[PDB]
Amino acid sequence: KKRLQNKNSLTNFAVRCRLNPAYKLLRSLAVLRMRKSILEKSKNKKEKRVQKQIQKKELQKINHDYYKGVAKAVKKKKKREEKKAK
Amino acid sequence: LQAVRLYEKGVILGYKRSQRNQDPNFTLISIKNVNTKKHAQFYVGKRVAYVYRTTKHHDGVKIKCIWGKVCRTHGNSGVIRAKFKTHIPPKAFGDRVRILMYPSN
Amino acid sequence: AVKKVGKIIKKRTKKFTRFQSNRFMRVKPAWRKPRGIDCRVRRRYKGTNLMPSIGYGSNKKTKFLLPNNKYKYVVKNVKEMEPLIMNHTKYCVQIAHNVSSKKRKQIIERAKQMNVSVINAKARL
Amino acid sequence: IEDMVYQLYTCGPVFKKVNNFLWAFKLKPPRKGFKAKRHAFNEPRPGDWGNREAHINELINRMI
Amino acid sequence: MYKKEYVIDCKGHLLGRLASLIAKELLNGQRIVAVRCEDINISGSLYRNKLKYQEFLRLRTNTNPKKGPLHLREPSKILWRCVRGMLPHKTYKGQLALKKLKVCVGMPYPYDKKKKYVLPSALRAFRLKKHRRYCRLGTLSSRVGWNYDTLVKKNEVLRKQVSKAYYKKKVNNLNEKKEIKTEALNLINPEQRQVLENFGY
Amino acid sequence: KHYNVKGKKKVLVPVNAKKTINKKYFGRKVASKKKYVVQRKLRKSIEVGKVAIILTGKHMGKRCIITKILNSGLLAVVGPYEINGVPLKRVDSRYLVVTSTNIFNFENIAKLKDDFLNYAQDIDDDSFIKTLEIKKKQKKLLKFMNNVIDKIKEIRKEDPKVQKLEGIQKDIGSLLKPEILKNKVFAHYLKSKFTLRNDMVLHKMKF
RNA sequence: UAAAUAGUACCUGAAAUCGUUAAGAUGGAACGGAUUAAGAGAGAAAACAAGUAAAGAGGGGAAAUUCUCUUCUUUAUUAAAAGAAACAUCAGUGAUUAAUUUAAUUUCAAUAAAGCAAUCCCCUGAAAUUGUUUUCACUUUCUCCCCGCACUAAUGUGGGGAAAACUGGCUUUAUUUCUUCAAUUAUUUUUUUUGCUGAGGAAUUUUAAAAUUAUUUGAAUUUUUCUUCUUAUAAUUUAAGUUGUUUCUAUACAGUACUUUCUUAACCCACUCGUCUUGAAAC
RNA sequence: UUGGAUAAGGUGCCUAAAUAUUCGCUCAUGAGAUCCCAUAAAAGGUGUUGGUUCAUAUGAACUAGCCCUGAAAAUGGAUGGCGCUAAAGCGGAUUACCGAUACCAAGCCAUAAAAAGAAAGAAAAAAUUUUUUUUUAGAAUCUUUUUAUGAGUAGAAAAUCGUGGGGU
RNA sequence: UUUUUGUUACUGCUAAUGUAAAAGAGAAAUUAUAUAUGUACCUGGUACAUAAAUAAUCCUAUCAC
Ligand SMILES: [Mg+2]
Ligand SMILES: [Mg+2]
Ligand SMILES: [Mg+2]
Ligand SMILES: [Mg+2]
Ligand SMILES: [Mg+2]
Ligand SMILES: [Mg+2]
Ligand SMILES: [Mg+2]
Ligand SMILES: [Mg+2]
Ligand SMILES: [Mg+2]
Ligand SMILES: [Mg+2]
Ligand SMILES: [Mg+2]
Ligand SMILES: [Mg+2]
Ligand SMILES: [Mg+2]
Ligand SMILES: [Mg+2]
Ligand SMILES: [Mg+2]
Ligand SMILES: [Mg+2]
Ligand SMILES: [Mg+2]
Ligand SMILES: [Mg+2]
Ligand SMILES: [Mg+2]
Ligand SMILES: [Mg+2]
Ligand SMILES: [Mg+2]
Ligand SMILES: [Mg+2]
Ligand SMILES: [Mg+2]
Repeated sequence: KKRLQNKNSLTNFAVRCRLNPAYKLLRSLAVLRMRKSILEKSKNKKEKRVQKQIQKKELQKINHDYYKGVAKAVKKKKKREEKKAK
Repeated sequence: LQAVRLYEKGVILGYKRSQRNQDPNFTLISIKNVNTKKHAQFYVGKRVAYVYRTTKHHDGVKIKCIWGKVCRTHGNSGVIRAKFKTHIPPKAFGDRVRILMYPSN
Repeated sequence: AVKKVGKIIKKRTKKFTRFQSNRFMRVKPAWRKPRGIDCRVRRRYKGTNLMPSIGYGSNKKTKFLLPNNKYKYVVKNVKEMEPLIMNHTKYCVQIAHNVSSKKRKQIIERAKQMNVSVINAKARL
Repeated sequence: IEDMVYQLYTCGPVFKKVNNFLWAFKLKPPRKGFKAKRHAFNEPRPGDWGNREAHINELINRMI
Repeated sequence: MYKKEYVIDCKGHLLGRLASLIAKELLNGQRIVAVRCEDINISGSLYRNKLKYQEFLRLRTNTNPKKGPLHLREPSKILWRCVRGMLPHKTYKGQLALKKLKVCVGMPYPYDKKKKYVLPSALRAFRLKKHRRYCRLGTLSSRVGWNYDTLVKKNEVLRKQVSKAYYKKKVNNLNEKKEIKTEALNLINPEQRQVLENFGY
Repeated sequence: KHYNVKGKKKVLVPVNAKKTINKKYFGRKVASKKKYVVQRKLRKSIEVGKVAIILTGKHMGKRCIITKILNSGLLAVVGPYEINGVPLKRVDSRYLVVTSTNIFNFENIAKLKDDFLNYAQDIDDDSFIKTLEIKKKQKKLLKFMNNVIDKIKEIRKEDPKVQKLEGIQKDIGSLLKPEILKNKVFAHYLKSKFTLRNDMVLHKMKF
């Protein structure tokens, strides 16, 4: 066959759907879930905080303990070496 | 008093070049009040006119023009590269050009 | 320098002159390939004469057309221009140099009847 | 085409054939240049030639 | 660089930085007039610059010194030759540019009544730390045989007196005009007065 | 008509196909094989009563009032001839710079918007193209150098389309002049022309 | 004499070299390659107009007598095509400025109220192989007192000693357009202004399919003016490599416009060829 | 050939692009300015900047960065030149930019390879269902279409251009 | 040495043009840089006032007849 212009397979919708027969569904789902969010502004960004209070306070103690232990071990090595110097 | 201006002034510098090579397809232009790269991008689609004089008459008149376009900037100081329909003669490198405002946005 | 009128494109218009032909008058301008060590034209130094190459070739679809956009056929007498009655929109005629005025008049007035154009229908008049 | 994406992003059973099926990619130079090809990525200087683990994505988005 | 002619007084500038900023203006196409060339500064001790000039003076064409390097010791010609060494003066365009510069010692008539500008990126006050050493071009040129340092100062004194009288008259005129202005604001339609008030005129 | 791809909603209008080309190995055909085309979609500052400046033609620098979107991209203006000296005229929006000032914000004029719109329905895109017979009549005059100009000006005066357009021009001018002249500074604004002074830089100006 | 610029140094009559006239250039060589400009000479074979009507001169073919075909005029009627420029549309390839769904990673910050400790606090430091446990240091204030009584760089200051919790730190709410909601990564969706390019022309793969729009035949789910699944017909292109509208050339026949060849400038660049030689611009 | 974006190196002028930003050091009456590369040592300094030890915030010793002494040749001369000290110098860091006949996208020439073909029929436009234009192809080392590639002395091969004479 | 119109038979000729840069090509204190300038008094010193992102400013331009 005679060669023709090569079409951009990512920005040309017809060829994109020709090559990927499942792209239309995924794009539609993403667009729906994108509009739902903006229609619930002044009503979102509130629940996020009330559940952050639910779980981040549980994760906070574990994280704090981990980093506290790391810093303490780093200090212990320092004192042990300084005393060894004398 | 008369004969309104309606354009911004400019001087035609040399060609697009390196040290020792020439490349006369593009020409470098300086604009009067423009001295940053961000401000030069403002003019990135306008039409350029180079008007000069001759000694004989050619079609009843003694003036002719060469038309061009503003294509891009030239880096950090508000200079531009311009593309004309024909290459500008090098006996013009300090002359005047008119940076028009026709294709308005 | 590229020259283009309609669909015809010429990739260069200047001739390839022979090296050293501007300095010695026993050297003619017709192109000859430089051979021999230490030339500076054979070795492609910048700033000297260029060499021809197959890259300047013309499009196959427009390789022999005149600005008339027709091919040229050269005729010597009336009987030779009769094959042009079937292909008159793609060819144009030119009369040879050594035919007499009387013969030329007849060739011209037949070309006019056949609706074919004559490139040099002004000579010897 | 998504099948080849699947077989490339995970070394699926059909990887030799899928990979051998494709012409080698031909890429532009990167948009903001290199640092120094002479030197290595892990040298304390600007350099390139090492193994850069996940920083390859940044480079190949610029020279796509 | 969009003007018929620029006038620069060089009192207080460093020689190299000034000479570099003039050459590009000349190449782009711009007339420049430079005055008071005897007040240019350099960035070494005066002795260190006298030694450099002595090195410049002893190189000459052995077989015939009429040719060869020509040693010009007026302050204006020194700047002229320093600018010449930053232009491609051996082509045609670069010779055209070199002819669009004029230099003077002092400040003769046509330019004593014109507006003078300065180049801040070449001023000694902004470019040289205060514990470094520096010299004046007039003193150096006198040390190598110029012989006109005193007359220039003698003329500058008179020029300054005349300028002072002119400035007094100018200040009087400006005050007299300010009063006439402040009176006439009361005699205009009120809305023109608000529109001038809003935009600070 | 319109097609909706990725939520864009481009508008379709009919188009004709004119140019013909050679076939490969028998007789010719027409080149274009489309039937519709996308409309122009002008920029979001062209209103029905704003003042604007002409940049190119004989009336360059003058100010005018934009009147109608002429169904073919380019648009009709009038800088009322009784006030300014500019007739009904067709211009391309690319050769105009349009300010932020609207005629119908002055409450002294806002009560004329409907009647202004009623006259503008008759302004037609065809009535600006001159007929072939007028062209031939004007070009016959080239076969003194002062009678010809008057003859050319006179022949244009009996084109019926010109007369139809003169009627609308006069109607709009007579309708709109009395309320414009009540605002003195604004009438003087419309009577002057724009120009560039030094110390205004064109990439910091808003207008 | 047909011819003497065929006159006996006699057919034609090249180059090197020199004369005449005209036009140009010209600060210690000249000529060149690339690219344009200004002058000058020449040019119509694509660089507009078929045909129509009238009259004048001709040349042929058929059925000395009627049809029919063509060339050249001269008048006055009339299309149509082509090349450029501007604007718009689409596709391919770039630049440029504003955003964005979900999640991960020790993040913060502000407004109402009530409290906690006082060299004390979230931290950090000095002491008596990891997790505890103790000891003493860590806050400055435009407040007070003593001494030097103006001593300072300071519209304050040097030494000594106290008070308070305004400031700083920590708890419990109930709050986020007073204010904050960052940064990097993973995974997704858009957006302002603009540069360059348009190969081809499908008597049966420019089909099929895909997308779109408007009626439908049924099911889901994400519950919806871009929600999915070609489970029925019509059209369209985003599929199946550029199309359109105005103007000019111009109501021309070679003009100062367009094509072309010479001449002379500018800007960048350019050592003398052939030969032997590892190596040549070579003293 | 037309666009785009780079490498090696550069961004005070010559010379296209930063008199860019952000930290330290240096003053030279012979400063210094980066592969090949176009020279410098032992030994010294109470110049200035950091650091390590021993001695009631003062002494001593030591160490290593820039600078200085050691440091003399023949025509007048060379960080490439001018010049440069709130660097245009030396050691770092952060960004932007400029720059190949190399890299990417598209057109065209040629070379190599490939997919095919030896059982043929109507398309527009201009004219008020009548005429007018243009085309209506089929050569085998041939005709359509697709992809990759292109340096060259000594040397080898193919196709092509021209001259005196002979047969058709 | 006011101005109007132009430089679109035969010998070299005897009417005759250029431009490295017009589009508001606008702008006269001096002085210092770990400070300046102006005024009154006394032989530079007292006293007062003013500038201090000072071209990031000021001045000019359309209202025909
Ligand atoms: Mg060179
Ligand atoms: Mg040729
Ligand atoms: Mg060799
Ligand atoms: Mg780099
Ligand atoms: Mg190597
Ligand atoms: Mg040169
Ligand atoms: Mg028309
Ligand atoms: Mg004979
Ligand atoms: Mg001489
Ligand atoms: Mg209390
Ligand atoms: Mg031998
Ligand atoms: Mg050899
Ligand atoms: Mg030898
Ligand atoms: Mg040799
Ligand atoms: Mg030698
Ligand atoms: Mg290129
Ligand atoms: Mg460097
Ligand atoms: Mg530069
Ligand atoms: Mg000591
Ligand atoms: Mg440098
Ligand atoms: Mg760079
Ligand atoms: Mg080869
Ligand atoms: Mg022979």
